Amino acid sequence: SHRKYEAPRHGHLGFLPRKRAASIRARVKAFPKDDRSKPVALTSFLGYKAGMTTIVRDLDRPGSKFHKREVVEAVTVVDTPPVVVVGVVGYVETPRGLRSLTTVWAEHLSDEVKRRFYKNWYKSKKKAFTKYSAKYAQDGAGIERELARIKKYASVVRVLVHTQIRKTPLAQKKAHLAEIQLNGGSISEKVDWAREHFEKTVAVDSVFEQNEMIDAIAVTKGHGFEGVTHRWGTKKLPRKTHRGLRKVACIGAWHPAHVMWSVARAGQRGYHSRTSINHKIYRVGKGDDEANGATSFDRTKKTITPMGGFVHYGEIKNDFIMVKGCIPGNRKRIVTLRKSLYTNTSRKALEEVSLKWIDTASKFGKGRFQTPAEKHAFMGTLKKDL
Amino acid sequence: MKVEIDSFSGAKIYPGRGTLFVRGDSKIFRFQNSKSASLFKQRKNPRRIAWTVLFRKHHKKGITE
Amino acid sequence: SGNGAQGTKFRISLGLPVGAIMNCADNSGARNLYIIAVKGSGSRLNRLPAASLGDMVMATVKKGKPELRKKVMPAIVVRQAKSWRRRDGVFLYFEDNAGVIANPKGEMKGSAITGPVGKECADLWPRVASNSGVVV
RNA sequence: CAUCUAGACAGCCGGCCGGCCGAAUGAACUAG
RNA sequence: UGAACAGCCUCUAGUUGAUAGAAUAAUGUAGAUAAGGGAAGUCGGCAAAAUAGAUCCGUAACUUCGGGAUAAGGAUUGGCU
RNA sequence: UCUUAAGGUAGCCAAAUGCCUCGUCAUCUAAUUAGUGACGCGCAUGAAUGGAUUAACGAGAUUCCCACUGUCCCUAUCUAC
RNA sequence: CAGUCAAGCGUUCAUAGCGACAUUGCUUUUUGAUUCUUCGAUGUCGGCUCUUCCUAUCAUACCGAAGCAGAAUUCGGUAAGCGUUGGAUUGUUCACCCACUAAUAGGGAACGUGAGCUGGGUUUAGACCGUCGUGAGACAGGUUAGUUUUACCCUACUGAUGAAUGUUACCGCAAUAGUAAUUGAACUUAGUACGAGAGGAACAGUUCAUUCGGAUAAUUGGUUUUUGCGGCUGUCUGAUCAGGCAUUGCCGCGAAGCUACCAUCCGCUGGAUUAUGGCUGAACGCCUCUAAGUCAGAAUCCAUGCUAGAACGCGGUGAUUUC
Repeated sequence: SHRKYEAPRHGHLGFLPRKRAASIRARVKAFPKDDRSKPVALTSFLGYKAGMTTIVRDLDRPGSKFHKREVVEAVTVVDTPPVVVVGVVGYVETPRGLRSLTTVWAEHLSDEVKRRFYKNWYKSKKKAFTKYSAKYAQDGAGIERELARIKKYASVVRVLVHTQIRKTPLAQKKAHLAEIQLNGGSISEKVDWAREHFEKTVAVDSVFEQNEMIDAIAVTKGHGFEGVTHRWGTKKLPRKTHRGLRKVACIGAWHPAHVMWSVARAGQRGYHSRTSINHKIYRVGKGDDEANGATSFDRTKKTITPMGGFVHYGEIKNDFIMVKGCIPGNRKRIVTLRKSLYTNTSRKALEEVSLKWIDTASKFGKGRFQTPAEKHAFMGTLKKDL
Repeated sequence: MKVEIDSFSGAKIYPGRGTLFVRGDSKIFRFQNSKSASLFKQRKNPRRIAWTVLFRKHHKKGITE
Repeated sequence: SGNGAQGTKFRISLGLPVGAIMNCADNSGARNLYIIAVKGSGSRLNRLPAASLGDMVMATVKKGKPELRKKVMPAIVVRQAKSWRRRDGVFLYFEDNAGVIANPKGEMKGSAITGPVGKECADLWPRVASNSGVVV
């Protein structure tokens, strides 16, 4: 018999299977279509989602009800210290897919990235890249030969980089290594740029710009085994249902005599990789720039870090990306920011954003103040204040 | 943008922080938090609530400044 | 939105589902309006159509003037008790639900509005703005 | 069944015929 | 305490028995709370919620005149002097 | 006029009894096969095979109203096992 | 449910839309016919929930035709990608109304779905009525009350590990399978086109919104065993302080976590095509979108992007145990 009343299906079937991510750092599956006109630059960056905060700005879209009026918007502040370039991996294109040809590493690797190559760094002999850093001796003849072979056969050039996670307040000292594709001149220009930038840092203000429309790629917040009612949003069964009501009633008809794949079933929720596109940047701050939490209208002496630090994370002391709206993943988690895959010419994305006020009130509850100076002025001198 | 003043508490309300209440007689109250909002709905006297700016003003708490 | 809505009403948190009763803010003699449907509402397997500030809903006068009673008739919600968020960032609500009786075009059947109304409703319906003593 | 270098049909031109143009064409019907 | 061999706490008396340890997933069983609306759910207000003690006021139709009646509907409630 | 032993009287009803039937009218609702009040050529109501009404009573059946609420819109969270 | 013919309707006129007398069909969504399977039981109506499929398409996309001036509407083609509701009454399928909407299209999956629910109906035993019976009793006639049992097995599905391919680690590829966005309104075009007038849009652009989906908790709201602070009752510790108990004693507030269209953000662009409209151009010296060839074009298909990564597909790289 036909379904008596039609209803849209629960959940999205294009995000299956809802299993855990392969690793805690989501892979950038696709990269912007390279053109060989603009100078060589990275097509992504690695950061750590510090948290969220509130901002005020003038909406600047003609024809709207709020044109030239205040709006309050939620933004996510991502801690993004400059990433160190450590290796160049060349890619040839084969009928079986793009295949890596060779990787050439830098002579000296930092301890925080050498930790990535061990699971038991505390007791390891730390021999990684010993017989490779010895290959840079005698003016690196093999290294230059390998780079020449990369130029000879390399259709796409990606650079291995890692985050200076020791700059973050995270407890983990094992850095994350990632491949970011170089978009720019020819293969020789790309590899020459990477060789110049061996064991050298790249800061965010050189890859991203203000009002740029980016994508955030990250593994979402894990939630363990979850019932169908919250995992797919199916209707809860009536209150008087035997054997429980947080289920799906009919999991399929008699024929086909199998449970269909498209049926909501209990399983893991969260901890999947997610690429969320079209988030606009609102401010690319500088870590060494104190009072970066103020604006031309605010003009206070407060940094982006709220009072009492970002909850569960700490303070912000490096270059950050303040991106409008939420991004997948929770705090402390690495997130890969990426340039937009298409030229988004919509008037919602072509706006010029000038932040009018950046909140710094404590995220640890309902705090009333932005700065300790403001709090002291409002509350007067306390007994502990002596 | 501008910072408001709590109607019950006197605490500053920064944009988006708190709630706004419109009584039947069109009187406008702004509450920095559910604490102040719930106290107001319970109709406790701000003059009598110890930590309120109204209580501080009445009892000259820190008024020597 | 409605057929005669004069502008765009940004989404206001729906806080008046079908079957709700809201005091007749206007002065047509009706006491309360009982919502039976909402203009512009969507469809789902069991979702109740719901109103908001400025929504034009088909309502019925359960209590009040006998000639007004016992017939369907359009109304416009002017006060909503469910707190909603303006684009300015503030969360606000009125102390009571309240609507005004009107024809489908938009003109109020009543002559004056008691109590305050919402800025969204006043902006959407010019007649409500004209007959509204205080707008907030 | 008919028209058919005793200029077929078509096409353009002149006022139903003729000029070009040279060889098959038109109608109904039957079955694979 | 209270109207009370009601409920709650204690004295004499008696037990401390019921496999246990670690974590806190889904679904459960039992207990709960929920903004706005208020039966629109469902066969059906099923389950739940609401009221509740005491004092004072007020109490309709109907009636076999006995009742209905705690009708309905309101107010007060501590401590201390 | 046929006919019976007598031919449903007083009463009551789409009633728990009415097939047609979701009868017809009114009221209740925005909308009612439900409820109630009427109409009665009642397939097939009706007089201690008891008829009609009835105050009180009812873990009986049913409708509406106020209050009330996670029954629901539309789900979320907490605790014990 | 669909064709074929055409007497007529359609002012005029068969075929814009219809279409009698007739005739050929299709479907198993009705009801029958049969009795082939099951009576050492296949749980039996409806509703709730959920998935998928069909197309004989209600709407949305692009078009063809009209008794298409506009607007509205009707017929039709490709099309099932995407949606197709809230309620009154009834157990009802059905039906009939109320109302919104772009629309409230028809169906299947053992008349989908009872070790998923419910038990309103039917469908035991109690009971009442009416008719039929002398009677026991009969009535798809009415009414009321009536236990809905078991999964830990195998498979299927959802998630989760996992042996070996010298070991171990890092960075990758991507065969394959899935896939997603949807619809409306307002302003402007413009009171313009069209029209005598009444009436009266579209293409582009802007702001939003509906339905769906993936996240996130800055804000607001919810939750409270933070039993965190404060308060309160009864009792108990001689009184005070401080506490115990009342299955978390109750109340007010309550961070953090989780969470809500009850909150916020986001949801991409290229090719090839169908229908259809065209070009060149014969067949057939004429002509024709067609036969050769070829252009634009649908919510279509395949890509871009997104998801998982074959645990028997693979690559690059590091270190690789002697006292």
